[PDB]
Amino acid sequence: NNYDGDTVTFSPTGRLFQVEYALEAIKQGSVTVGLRSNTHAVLVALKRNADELSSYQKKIIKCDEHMGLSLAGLAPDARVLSNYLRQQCNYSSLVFNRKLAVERAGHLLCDKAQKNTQSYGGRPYGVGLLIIGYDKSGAHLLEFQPSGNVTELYGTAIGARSQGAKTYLERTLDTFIKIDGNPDELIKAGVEAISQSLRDESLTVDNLSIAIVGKDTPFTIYDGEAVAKYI
Amino acid sequence: GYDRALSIFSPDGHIFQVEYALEAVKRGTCAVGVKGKNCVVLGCERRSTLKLQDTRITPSKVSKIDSHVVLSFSGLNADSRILIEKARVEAQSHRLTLEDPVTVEYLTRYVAGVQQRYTQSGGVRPFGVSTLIAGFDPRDDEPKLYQTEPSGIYSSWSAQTIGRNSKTVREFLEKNYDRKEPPATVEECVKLTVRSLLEVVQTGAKNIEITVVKPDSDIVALSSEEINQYVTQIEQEKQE
Amino acid sequence: TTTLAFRFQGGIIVAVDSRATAGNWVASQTVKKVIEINPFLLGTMAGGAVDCQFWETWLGSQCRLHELREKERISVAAASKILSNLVYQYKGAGLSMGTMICGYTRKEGPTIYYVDSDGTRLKGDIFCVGSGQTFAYGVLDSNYKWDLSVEDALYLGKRSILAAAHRDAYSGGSVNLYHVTEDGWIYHGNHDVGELFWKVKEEEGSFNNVIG
Amino acid sequence: DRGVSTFSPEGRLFQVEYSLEAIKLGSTAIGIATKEGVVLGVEKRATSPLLESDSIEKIVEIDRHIGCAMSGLTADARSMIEHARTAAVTHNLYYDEDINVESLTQSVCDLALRFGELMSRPFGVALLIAGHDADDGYQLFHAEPSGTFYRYNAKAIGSGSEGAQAELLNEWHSSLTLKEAELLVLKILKQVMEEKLDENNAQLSCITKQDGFKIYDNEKTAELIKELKEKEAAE
Amino acid sequence: QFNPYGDNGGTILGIAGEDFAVLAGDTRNITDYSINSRYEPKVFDCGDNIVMSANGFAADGDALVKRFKNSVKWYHFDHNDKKLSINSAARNIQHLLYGKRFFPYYVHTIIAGLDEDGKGAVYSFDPVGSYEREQCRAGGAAASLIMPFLDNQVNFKNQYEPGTNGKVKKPLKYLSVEEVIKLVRDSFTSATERHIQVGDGLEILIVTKDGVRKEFYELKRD
Amino acid sequence: MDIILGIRVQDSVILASSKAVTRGISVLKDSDDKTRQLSPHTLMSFAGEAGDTVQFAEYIQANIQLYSIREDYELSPQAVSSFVRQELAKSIRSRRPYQVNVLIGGYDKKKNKPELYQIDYLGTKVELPYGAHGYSGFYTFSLLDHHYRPDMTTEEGLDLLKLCVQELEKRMPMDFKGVIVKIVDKDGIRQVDDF
Amino acid sequence: TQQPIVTGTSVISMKYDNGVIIAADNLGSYGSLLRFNGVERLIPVGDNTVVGISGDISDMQHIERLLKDLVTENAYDNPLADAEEALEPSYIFEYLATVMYQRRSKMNPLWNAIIVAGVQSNGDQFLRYVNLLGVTYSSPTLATGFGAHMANPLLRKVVDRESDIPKTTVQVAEEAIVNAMRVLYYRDARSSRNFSLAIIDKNTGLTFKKNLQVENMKWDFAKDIKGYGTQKI
Amino acid sequence: GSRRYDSRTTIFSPEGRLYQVEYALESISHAGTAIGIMASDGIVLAAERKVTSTLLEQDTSTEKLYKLNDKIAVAVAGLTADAEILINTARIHAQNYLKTYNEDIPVEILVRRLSDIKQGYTQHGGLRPFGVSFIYAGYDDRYGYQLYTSNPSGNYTGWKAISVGANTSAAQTLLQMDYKDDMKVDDAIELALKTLSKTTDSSALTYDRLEFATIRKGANDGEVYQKIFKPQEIKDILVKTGIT
Ligand SMILES: *[B]([O])([O])[C]([C][C]([C])[C])[N]C(=O)[C]([C]C1=[C][C]=[C][C]=[C]1)[N]C(=O)C1=[C]N=[C][C]=N1
Ligand SMILES: [Mg+2]
Ligand SMILES: [Mg+2]
Ligand SMILES: [Mg+2]
Repeated sequence: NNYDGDTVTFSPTGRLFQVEYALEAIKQGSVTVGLRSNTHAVLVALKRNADELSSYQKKIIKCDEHMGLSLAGLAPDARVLSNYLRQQCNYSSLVFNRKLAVERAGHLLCDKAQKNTQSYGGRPYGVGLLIIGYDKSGAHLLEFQPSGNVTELYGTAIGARSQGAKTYLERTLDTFIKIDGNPDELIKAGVEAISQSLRDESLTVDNLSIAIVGKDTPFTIYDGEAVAKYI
Repeated sequence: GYDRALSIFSPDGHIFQVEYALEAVKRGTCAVGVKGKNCVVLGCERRSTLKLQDTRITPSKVSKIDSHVVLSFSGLNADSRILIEKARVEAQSHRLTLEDPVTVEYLTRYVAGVQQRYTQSGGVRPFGVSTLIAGFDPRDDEPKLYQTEPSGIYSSWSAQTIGRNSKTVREFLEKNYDRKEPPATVEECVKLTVRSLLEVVQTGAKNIEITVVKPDSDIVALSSEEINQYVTQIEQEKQE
Repeated sequence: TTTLAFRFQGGIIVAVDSRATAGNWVASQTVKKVIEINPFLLGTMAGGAVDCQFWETWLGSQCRLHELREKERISVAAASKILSNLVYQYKGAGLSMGTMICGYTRKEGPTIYYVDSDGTRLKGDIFCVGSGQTFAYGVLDSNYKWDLSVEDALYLGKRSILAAAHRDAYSGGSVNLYHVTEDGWIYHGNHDVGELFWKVKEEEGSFNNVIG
Repeated sequence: DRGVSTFSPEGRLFQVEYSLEAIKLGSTAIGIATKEGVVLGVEKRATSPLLESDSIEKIVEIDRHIGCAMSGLTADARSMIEHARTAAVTHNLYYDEDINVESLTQSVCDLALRFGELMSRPFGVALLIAGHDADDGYQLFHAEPSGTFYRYNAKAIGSGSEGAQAELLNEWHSSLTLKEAELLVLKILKQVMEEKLDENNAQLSCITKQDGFKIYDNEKTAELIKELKEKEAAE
Repeated sequence: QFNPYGDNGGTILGIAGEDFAVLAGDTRNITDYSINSRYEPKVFDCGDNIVMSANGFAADGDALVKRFKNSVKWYHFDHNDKKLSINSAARNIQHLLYGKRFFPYYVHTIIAGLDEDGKGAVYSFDPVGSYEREQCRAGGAAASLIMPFLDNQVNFKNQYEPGTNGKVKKPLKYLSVEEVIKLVRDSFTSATERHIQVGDGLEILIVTKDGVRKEFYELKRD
Repeated sequence: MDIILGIRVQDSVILASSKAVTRGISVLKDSDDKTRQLSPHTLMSFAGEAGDTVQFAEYIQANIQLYSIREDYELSPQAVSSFVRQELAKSIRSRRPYQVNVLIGGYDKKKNKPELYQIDYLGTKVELPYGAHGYSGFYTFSLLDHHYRPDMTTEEGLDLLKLCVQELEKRMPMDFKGVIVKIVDKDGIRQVDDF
Repeated sequence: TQQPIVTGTSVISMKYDNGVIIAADNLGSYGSLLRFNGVERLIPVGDNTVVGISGDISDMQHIERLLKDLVTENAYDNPLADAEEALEPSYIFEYLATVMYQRRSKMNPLWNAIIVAGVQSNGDQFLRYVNLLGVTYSSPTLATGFGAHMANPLLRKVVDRESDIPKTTVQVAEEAIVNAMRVLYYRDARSSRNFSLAIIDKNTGLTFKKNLQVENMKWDFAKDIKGYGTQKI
Repeated sequence: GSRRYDSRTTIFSPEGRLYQVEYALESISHAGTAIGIMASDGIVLAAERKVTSTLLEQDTSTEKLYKLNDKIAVAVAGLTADAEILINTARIHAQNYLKTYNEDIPVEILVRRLSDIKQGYTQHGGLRPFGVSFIYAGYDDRYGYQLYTSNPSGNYTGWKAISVGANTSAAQTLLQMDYKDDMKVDDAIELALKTLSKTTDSSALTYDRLEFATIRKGANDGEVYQKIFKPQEIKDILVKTGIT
């Protein structure tokens, strides 16, 4: 109200409204789902088009051979943050000959987003990210919020109508975690999860975007007729 | 440093500081530009509220940017000096590096770029100035006349006016200027420029300045008596 | 290195050798010492290989940006001065360049500028640059006229490089010929000195000193 | 007052949303992508008959394989074009090749959100970036001041955009020829323009693999306008 | 006074075939009159069907290769996983080298692969970034021993056809991958005999449309 | 470059400057004009290190031309010479100094007097009746000491200048390929095409 | 640019079937003066890596602090700091190798020759060298300074190539290392009798041996040597 | 943050006026009147000190008339402290020009420089403008005797006779009435004092409420002399002209 003019101002109940408004931009964004087993981690993203002549906005970005994310909200902010991750993954490789841990990648994103919430002049990031990866401690899935809060999960979903996919994963928890050494079945579960967040529209060939990383699987993105198999 | 964003968008998609800079131009004394077949003429209004002035030393309204290009303006006088100085420096810089004087279009593009930069730079307000830039490209006999404005847009004009009551003199020029046959001589071009100012000026005494620019760096400013002869001839034909 | 360029009736002739050395070691016999800056501008290369290469292809980027911005072909004067002003900033740092910027425009006609890593920029009708420049000058100055045919001018340039290729130990390999008109440059082939020498000797009756 | 980079309660940047309103006031620009090339057309919209219309430059060359049309506060576009041209040339210098149209567009869009309290406000101009490369062929992009860019088969921006976009919705198909696209841009421009369309107040351009980016002469466009009138009177 | 440069010896060799390319290099690493390693790989697969080697001062060599590999990675990120062509890689390397014009990478760089028409390609660089596409190039310590042999046996220089006596040249017939590898092995065997910094092992990387293959051969260890 | 001379007579200043441009081994050009017009009644000749000479001259030229446009007025030769001296005096303590020596010949329209200034790369200014830079003065000053009279005509000045150039052509080792002569007077600057 | 003041001499090392051995004497020389007799030049990092450093001792102590700080930093926000995400020999080396090359590139080198010996997560032997110039190389045997000239020849007789590594036991390898240290004591004028030895085995872990001495030395034959040629008494 | 408290000194009004410049001009309109009159053989500068006291040390006091160099002087109207900042800058500029070209600075060039500085404070920096208006009285060998004025906007103009500060409307009318082109310094002295005497808000015009100066070629042969009048000399000229 009077305490939402900038990020440097707490409200009387201890709230940061600019951060909460940035959080709101994620809810307006298109749905994306993340889930993992012990061997593989999968991202599924519903891409959004402007109209029928337009292309479908890309939702998934590769950060390294073993790590990448899907976005929901302001896409340019995701580009800034994914670029930062690319650099941090790259610094770890060049200097330490070491693949960056997915947990440490989350810690770095948290700290970058935080600085924008405490300083005058700047603004919070207006995007939510789902980071998947496979490192020395197996498969991982993270959820990044622009408040700074990063959370390691078995599965999750962010964006519009994401509550439907999140409930499905909460039921299927015991099933999909056990899908080891079977990428296609893990993607199926992800495609079935994101389907719980659909209304009116359905998953078409240029609508769906899938990514996967695992034990002997580099981070690869599937678009177009490559995902027709899963429709 | 002072970084405050002064020029910003409003809900209806307007940058008020740029638009308020145009209002400063509207206040400024009238300036007119007319190009003939082999010449360009720049007319300028001098408000007669200020007498006891020393016309020898008072800053003239038309300024030479180089030996072949001139710049007149309407709006804030102090602001115009900054644009003129930058333009003169860029004119010499262009000769130094390209080994050729600026084209009138290039010089206009530069001045317009400066004006634009001041509409999305922090800590600065836009220039309260619109300019008329006229001249002849090196080794070219085609007349050139361009206009700029605070927003940074620019364009070429067969004839144009800016400043106070510019709506009236633009009305005059739109009906009196023929594109198929422009003022063939210097006389015809100056006469049309004086006529257009006489719609607005008041008295045709020391209130009208005329500057004629011809090809190959031939620039001259008309005196009071020379202009007064045009004023005399125009009204004597009008009494009919 | 031997490079030359000269103005004449039919435009400009540019001729260069092909050798590159590191001390007495012949590093390459197939070096392209002429840069195709655009369809109308040529640059010659002498001195430091990389300095010439890097900054002359850079020059082409600056010329392209000029004609994008000004909607007009860049002049030979302006193009040469961009390069000379650039190297002048680096003066003292140790750049090593001897270049001719050759082109034709409407306003200038055929024009040649000698540009130099010491900052020297000279307009002229004839220039020879490199370790074998003196040898090329001998043939050029005694046979040059304004009224030469494109065919005869091309041969004189070819012959002047050959003269230097023979005597100068740091010149040789082959001869690259270019002919610059008002519709652009026209390449006139790579001519191996190992075959050209014996051909010229026989046909011209020259080099009677050498036994063949 | 309030921050320049402030979020609204709906989760939108105020300044970005206000700059979009400025673009709606701008003159119409239309782009149509085909397998034979991409066509770019604009409304010149001279404020007075004394203004020499050929000096209105709302279609611009970025490189030989990339063109660009603009709509909105066109003065803001000059630094965007300069950056685009420099990016295109610089990439050729570093990699000895043409730059991808998408990569060029992405480079331009990186400037968009570099505003705060960097420049003091977003750009008040939208761009249609049309081009060709070997990998993705003929492409048309819509670059906004939000930093977002969408690829399009056809797109209209400016004052007559939603009316023109609805028309492009019906008319576009994947087998359009270049000649058909040229007439289609002229047809839709004539529909949404206030003044009557002719060769002086409207401009065409195209980008083909063979000839590259070309702005059309007023004589060439005049014939296409005459060809349009006859084919509309034909039924 | 501190000398930031050193000489790690070694020798490399690139040969471009009709539809293939090879980049070979010995595996010996030295300082002065001591052997550091008998097997220290010098030729690297940099991705996109490009092989590279920066021979001379190994620290600058490793730094350059590391930075080019990095450049390939970021080329994929910035340009939608587009394949970096060999000519584009070469120009990119020129800028990497010239970036340190006034404190040079003290190395002799060679890359090999296939051009966009599928033909064999070898590019050669000096320490400060001047480059040129070539059919044949040896680099490093024993380059002076090997290049003349390659002028003769790859480009058939100074060779003519019997009976004509200097009139007709030997025709420039193309060489197979088996024929090139023979010339590479004989080049390094000969270089090992007369150059003290060459020996221990020979590692050859062969580039075709099918990918990058490796071959290793023993060299004399004295 | 090599030889630059200057002589101030009754009603004009005459500057003579060699045409040769020699780069080490070869004479690359024999028609080089080692001078720049700073203003309609002020001419500057120059000689020094390659590149620096022209870069400096054109930089000075640009600055004076800028002044001329701003004030719609021509600076006096004295004023221009003082500006030039300051630039060189600033330059000598720079990271990389301009290695340029100059002669500034001008006609002061206010005082109706020709003026010749000699300035070296250190910023050492002197007003003279006749001047030179480099080894030229060693041969020419003796002749000028003898023959110069201050009421000389322009034609007498040119004859005395020919006697200087002849002595240089006789006794100097370097072939400077003759000189380009320019006269600065009340009517402006003109070049003597036959010398 | 500097000059080394207090210096440490040879560091010698080799691979064997199940791991690596590394050794270095306990001397800190001050030119020809054998100034400091209790200097440890083998510095362990975790239970899987030992960094052996020669050259300038002030720069060694600086490097020692960087490695100490590296362990601290790795533990931060790392629940697997003593397990899957523990520091590897390859991580520690590449870090040092980066620093060494950066410092030489600023013309202000750490005046050292470093050998990182250890065993990786998968049981692989790690042994690699780096020095003040940023030059890096790996080999079945590695040695710095005088060790390069005298130790390597002896150690290469045990492991001449890669295929000799599985055939070499820890007893044979240690014996060779200890013999090499004796030879260096005979012949290096800036060496000491006292040294430290470290064994990093993939089964038995890190064994760090301090206060070792060169023993079984041959000197008796000196009594028979008289004069420099012709002298008999 | 800090934005909350920013006055924004360099913005346009909806009408296209610079708020702070307009308000600075309002400030100057309450300052003591200063008058400049240019004649064929010299320039006069007259100025009224603001409601003084009997205990003010007048002979060592200077609030209106300042010397920039030997050829140029200024009359001040507005904040004296602001004026002294600009005066010291102007004095330095004149010396910089002298050192560079070895010639005294032309009047207009000095005036343009100060006016450009004032302009800067209206367009960038977020600082308040200088609440000062100058009358420049100077001489050079190009244009001879010159009168200029500059104001907080940074706009300057040339004059034959001009007033700044209080009652300029009334003062300018009186000058416009009695001024003639062939006028001389002694006549201009009389006109300046008569104008102040009529426009003054005080009951009577006296020597202790005035600062006075003349720039004359009335110096021995072709050269210019500045004369800052002393209290006794102002008292004499007041009697001579017949005001007291
Ligand atoms: B030419 O001889 O000047 C030649 C021209 C260059 C463009 C290839 N330069 C060189 O051969 C130079 C050495 C040199 C010899 C004689 C005069 C000046 C310079 N060689 C190199 O620059 C070079 C580059 N890469 C490898 C080996 N040598
Ligand atoms: Mg030779
Ligand atoms: Mg040996
Ligand atoms: Mg001197």
